Amino acid sequence: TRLKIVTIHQEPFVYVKPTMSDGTCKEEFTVNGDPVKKVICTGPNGSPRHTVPQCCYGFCIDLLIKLARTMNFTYEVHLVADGKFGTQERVNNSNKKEWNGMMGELLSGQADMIVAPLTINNERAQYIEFSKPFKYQGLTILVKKGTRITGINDPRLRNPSDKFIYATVKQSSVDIYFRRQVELSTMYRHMEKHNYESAAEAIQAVRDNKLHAFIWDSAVLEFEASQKCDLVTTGELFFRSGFGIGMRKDSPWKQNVSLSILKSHENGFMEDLDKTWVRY
Amino acid sequence: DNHLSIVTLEEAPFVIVEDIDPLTETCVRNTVPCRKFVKINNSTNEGMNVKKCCKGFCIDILKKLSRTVKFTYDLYLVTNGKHGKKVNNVWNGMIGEVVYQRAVMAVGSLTINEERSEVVDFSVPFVETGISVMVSRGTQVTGLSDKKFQRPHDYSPPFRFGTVPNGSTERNIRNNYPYMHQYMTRFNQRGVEDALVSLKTGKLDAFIYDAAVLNYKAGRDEGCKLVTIGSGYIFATTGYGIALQKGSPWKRQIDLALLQFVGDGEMEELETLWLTGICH
Ligand SMILES: O=C(O)c1cc(=O)c2ccc(Cl)cc2[nH]1
Ligand SMILES: N[C@@H](CCC(=O)O)C(=O)O
Repeated sequence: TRLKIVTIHQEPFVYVKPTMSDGTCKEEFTVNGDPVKKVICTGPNGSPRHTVPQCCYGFCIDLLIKLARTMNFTYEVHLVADGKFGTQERVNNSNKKEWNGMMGELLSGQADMIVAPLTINNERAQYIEFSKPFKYQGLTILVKKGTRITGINDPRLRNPSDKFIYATVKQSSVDIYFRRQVELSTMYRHMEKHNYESAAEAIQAVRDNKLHAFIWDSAVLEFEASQKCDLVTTGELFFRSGFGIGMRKDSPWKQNVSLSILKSHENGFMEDLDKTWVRY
Repeated sequence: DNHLSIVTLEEAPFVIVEDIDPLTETCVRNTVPCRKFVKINNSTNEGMNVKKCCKGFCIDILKKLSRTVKFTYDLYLVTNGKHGKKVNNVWNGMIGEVVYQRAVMAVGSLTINEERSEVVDFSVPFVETGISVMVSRGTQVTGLSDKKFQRPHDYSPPFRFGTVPNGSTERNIRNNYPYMHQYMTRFNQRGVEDALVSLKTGKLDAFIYDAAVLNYKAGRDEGCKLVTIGSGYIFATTGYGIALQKGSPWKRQIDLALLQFVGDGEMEELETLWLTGICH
């Protein structure tokens, strides 16, 4: 009856911070002056996963609070136990494929809804229902201020050399996407020589002139350019998609969640969240 | 049956209508047959179905869905209205053709919004759109909430801005900004090409309209003097979707096919083929 919401730490959609010493969330304010709405979300911090109450906020939490009031439901939030969004992986012995991450929790009933920047795509939609997108996004490129890259069809990307190094995060969804496209084979080969272990490290290497361009989520990258003013995004977005709320097939909430998201786009609520959390 | 009646509407570059070659009576190249009902005269409603050819981004989408989802079709152009408006509680346009079961699906530059989603089912969005604002370079406005739009008589001379009525853009402005809406009906434009001419010659200061069409028009404005504000900023983000009758059986397999085109890079390439412009 309390919906179990699963989410994941992924700024700026979901921040995760420790509680104060009395177990409450610290009072904080957005640029606009409004108080930051925080919810308590339990989850972990080959280690043991001690689940402890933490604070969660951001774009996706704001959205959840609005959907809950709008559709009259109560909720409890936890962080995905294994820390992953969700891919299919082979069980040992090559029996079947099983979803891990938020996708696995949703399908096994450990959650009733995924509220996270969850990419809508074909493999997932075969198994779960997605809302209409609450955020349209895609990939862009992060470069030092001054650098001119038109997008994925720019000659310094199509015809790569060591003079202009570009890269993404190793084994990320982007890496996997590039590897599967034969027309991007030349680009993948250059990237695999240089892919970084995390987005944070790749962003730092752009700052330290060891990476000339970082290919990543546009929402994340626009948020990054807002903060650090020596970096910018450049070029037209490519490989566009959207984030959706995830529910199981024939969930009773599917249509009303989607209509509420459409309503919040149309009345400016979603653009207000974009301003609060993504751009500055 | 798997022979479907499908409705569309001309709107370049999404759907472009051409004359059939007269000798051959066949559609060749990247075009497909379409029919348009054309009246014989103004006294009666007798008319002829004229054989035409149709091409564009949405038609390429239709051809791909026809192969993947395994259907054939009789495409026709709507003649009762345009995209879709509820008039005296009766839907017209492409939405009306689907609601009243003359078409199994509507394909074109059909914006997904909340009120249409109560009478039809939409596919996943296959192109991002929303509301943009086009101006002549140098005209200064911040967005839809600029005081110049919200309270236009606060200024002398008042800002001159309008839309093409009866679509989702006008519906959105009517719902959110009543004063702005009643002010702007004086500057209603019969169509997009009238509005661009009015901008270029200083008879209009801003044109508010579907983002996907405006960003395309800006990208090939002769001289590159017409620009969208905020570097292509989109308010009330949504997408074009395929409209199906409520409960349609085709919905699941159309959705999965569109997502498969996304995941295989085909959507990226179609956008590059049809929606690229020289200006930036
Ligand atoms: O939904 C997914 O699989 C997925 C993978 C990412 O690396 C990722 C990174 C940033 C954001 Cl904002 C969303 C993301 N979603
Ligand atoms: N795509 C719009 C038409 C143009 C507009 O009103 O922006 C619709 O489906 O109504």
